[PDB]
Amino acid sequence: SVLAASKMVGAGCATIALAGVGAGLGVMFGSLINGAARNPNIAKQLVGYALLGFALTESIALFSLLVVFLILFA
Amino acid sequence: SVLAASKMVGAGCATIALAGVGAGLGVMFGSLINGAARNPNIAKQLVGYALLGFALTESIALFSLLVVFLILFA
Amino acid sequence: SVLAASKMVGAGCATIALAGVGAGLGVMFGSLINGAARNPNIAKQLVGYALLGFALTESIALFSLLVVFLILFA
Amino acid sequence: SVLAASKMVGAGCATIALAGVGAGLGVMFGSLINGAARNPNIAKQLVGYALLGFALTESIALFSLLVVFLILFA
Amino acid sequence: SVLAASKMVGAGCATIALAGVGAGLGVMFGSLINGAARNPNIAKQLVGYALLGFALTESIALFSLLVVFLILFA
Amino acid sequence: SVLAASKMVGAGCATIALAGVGAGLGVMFGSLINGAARNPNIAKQLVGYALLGFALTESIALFSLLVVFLILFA
Amino acid sequence: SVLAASKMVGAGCATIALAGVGAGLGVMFGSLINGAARNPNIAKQLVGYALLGFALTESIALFSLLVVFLILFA
Amino acid sequence: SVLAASKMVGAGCATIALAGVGAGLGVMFGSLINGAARNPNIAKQLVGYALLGFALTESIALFSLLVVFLILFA
Amino acid sequence: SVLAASKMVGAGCATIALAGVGAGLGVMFGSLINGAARNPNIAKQLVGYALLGFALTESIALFSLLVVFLILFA
Amino acid sequence: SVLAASKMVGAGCATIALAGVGAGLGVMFGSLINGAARNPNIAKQLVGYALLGFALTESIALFSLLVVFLILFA
Amino acid sequence: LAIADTYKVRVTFGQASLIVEELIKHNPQSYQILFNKFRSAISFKPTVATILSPDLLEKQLEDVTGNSLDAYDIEASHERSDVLRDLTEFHLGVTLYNAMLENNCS
Amino acid sequence: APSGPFYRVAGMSYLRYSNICADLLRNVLKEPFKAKAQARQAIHFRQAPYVDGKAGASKVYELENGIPKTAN
Repeated sequence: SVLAASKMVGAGCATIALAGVGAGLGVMFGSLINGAARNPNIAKQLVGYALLGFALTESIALFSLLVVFLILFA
Repeated sequence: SVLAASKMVGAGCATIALAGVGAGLGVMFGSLINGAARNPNIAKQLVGYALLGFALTESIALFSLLVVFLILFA
Repeated sequence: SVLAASKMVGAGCATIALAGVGAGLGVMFGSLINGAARNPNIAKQLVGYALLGFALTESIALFSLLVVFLILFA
Repeated sequence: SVLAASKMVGAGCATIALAGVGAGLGVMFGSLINGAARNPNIAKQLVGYALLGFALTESIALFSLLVVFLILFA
Repeated sequence: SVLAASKMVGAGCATIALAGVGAGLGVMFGSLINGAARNPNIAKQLVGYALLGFALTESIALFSLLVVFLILFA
Repeated sequence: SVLAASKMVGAGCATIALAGVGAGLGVMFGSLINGAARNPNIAKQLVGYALLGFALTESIALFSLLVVFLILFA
Repeated sequence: SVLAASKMVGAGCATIALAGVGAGLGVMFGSLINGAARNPNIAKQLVGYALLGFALTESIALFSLLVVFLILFA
Repeated sequence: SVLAASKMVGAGCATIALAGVGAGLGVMFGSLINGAARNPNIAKQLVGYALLGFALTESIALFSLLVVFLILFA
Repeated sequence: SVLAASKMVGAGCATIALAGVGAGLGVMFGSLINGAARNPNIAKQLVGYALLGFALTESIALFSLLVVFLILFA
Repeated sequence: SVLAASKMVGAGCATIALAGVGAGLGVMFGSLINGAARNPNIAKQLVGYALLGFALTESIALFSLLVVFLILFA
Repeated sequence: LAIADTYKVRVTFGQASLIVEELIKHNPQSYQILFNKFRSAISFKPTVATILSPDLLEKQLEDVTGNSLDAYDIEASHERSDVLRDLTEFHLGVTLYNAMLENNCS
Repeated sequence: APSGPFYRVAGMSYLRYSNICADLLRNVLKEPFKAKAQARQAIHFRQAPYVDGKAGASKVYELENGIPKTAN
């Protein structure tokens, strides 16, 4: 059927948001390394900010996987 | 039905705005880590600057998910 | 009804334009964090520049949403 | 009516130029913040440079809106 | 009307290069602010270089609009 | 046969998310190299930070491969 | 008339290569303004490097334009 | 034959993740050159990080080629 | 002729690979301007390095152009 | 000839992965020029890391030439 | 604090650096140096030399409708505060070395 | 506790770090020049903190190879 074929190609075109989310995680976790090299004694506060911003940017990896699930299973 | 099929495949590629929102989020929180490594005395102000930036760059994510809400369910 | 079908895939491709607006907002607020960490005394004028830049990239976000409104409901 | 249906997907695929326009505006208005943080003595000059760059990039945005309106309504 | 439909899909795909031209113009007009903040004494020479680079960069925006108007009206 | 065929082009557009994961991984490992050249005494801590970031941004690659192997095999 | 319709969308995809030369041109012409702000004494040597670089990346733009004209008219 | 065509389309649409993999490799080796120019005594200690990051960014290239071989021959 | 119809779209999507070489050459010839502004006495060596990088980055452009010609003329 | 037609648009969509390796080795050779301007005493040493990174990033270009030379003939 | 036997063999910069470091053991907002400037063999003008401590006072005295230090592009590894800390310590060491050479010759 | 470059996080002032680098440059000079550069390396003084105005403990310096590389 075309009704499920469109679901599968739309969910395939819907996970392209994860490319930009992974690029954001990569630049942010690289800045964690650079910031821990800059101010080495406050490194654990920087990993705290790293995990905070990780949980705040994964929310739209989860806001695109939600749209993927609504395409395939709703 | 091609109408629901097009409503599926359109809202499929509609959520690629979250790619750029994730890249911008990762860059902003990476600069939060970097700026907290530069001037760590003002990190309590810098995180409040990041959460204004977080809530102001997630308005784009809200504006994209509103269109996915208006394509899937309207 | 192919006309009512293609209006969905058009607006879905049209909302890919919010990706770069989100990435620009993220770069701008990351630079707001870095500029506040550089010069903390002038940090309240830099917020007045960040809100101006947010309002002027929101203009591009509203133009993308106006194209979506003009090809979804017209 | 494949013509007026194809106009919608053509205009929606056309207006993805506003992604790069918004990202350019975000880089420019972030550089305004980082340039007013270097020396806030010339920030009233740098904001004029920033608005000049805003207008000369809204030239690009205006060309994209004009090709979208020429796809749709001509 | 298969031809006149694809002359409006192909004109929509053609103006995605204005994204890259707008992103380059934003990078250049942000670098004008970053260079005019370091030494404002030669800020007019830097504005001359920005308007040289702006004309030479919007040349390619005119190229993309040329291929657009070569697809639509030729 | 369009249901058995559309999942192939769905999984084709679905592993585009591994582009930004690889880009962020290269950015983060390059920041590891840079931060270990800035401050070589913290090198073995920065390598552990790089592996933390590597795992947490490979999480996005696994979330994309989940939908790839879901559409390829639901 | 599916070849004549197909070469329109082929030429439309063929000029997304101008986004890259627009972004690279803006990066290089922003480096011109930065380097002429740094060392203004060799600014008329840096313009000679900028025009050499502009030639060698608009050669990529004309590679893309040759393929566009080869698709449309040959 | 529609499946035999879509299996060939999907691999080519799938292998665009190697773009982001090559971009990450280029960024990582460029920062390797910068790090060897900063601290040349640990140049052989930084090639040990660059080859680690190269082999760990090739994991994403192999995971994309895995999906390519699963579309083509499975 | 649907073979020769998809031939044009294959060449047109294949010459999107020039976007990356046009951006990479822009980053290279911008870094040449920045490196000539930092150390002007070894400028004529850096032009040798930039033309070497241009000849090795043209390799990717001509590798894309050869398979554009193999789609078109083979 | 749906297989023979689709195997060229798949090859064209496969060629786009050379864009990311071009934009990767562009920033790699740009950082080669940057690092040779950083210290010219080891500028003949950085050409070795530049050639190493060029070959290791053209490994990805050959991985994309593998699939574009495989799905055109096998 | 009392420093003595400075002039026994000769005055080096490392000696004035150690004296300046013992002045770094205290953390003041300014340093005043009183010494006789060797203008000629008959005239020795007494000189007060002032060294402003970096982020405590040095940025504050230059904050003249903006700053007088914003024109300089800091090409250091870390921020302007640390380059001003190092510059103030180096300026104190140089002023102290020159002060106890001027005073010794006068 | 501190933050900054590798000397400022090691409890070393910039004067001691620069004098350490200058001593290490003086050590590798030619013998017409290293013997002359031996002269500008000797540290000879003594300090004594005066907490009352009459007395205090003393610390002398009789160094010939330069500034102390170890922390004091």
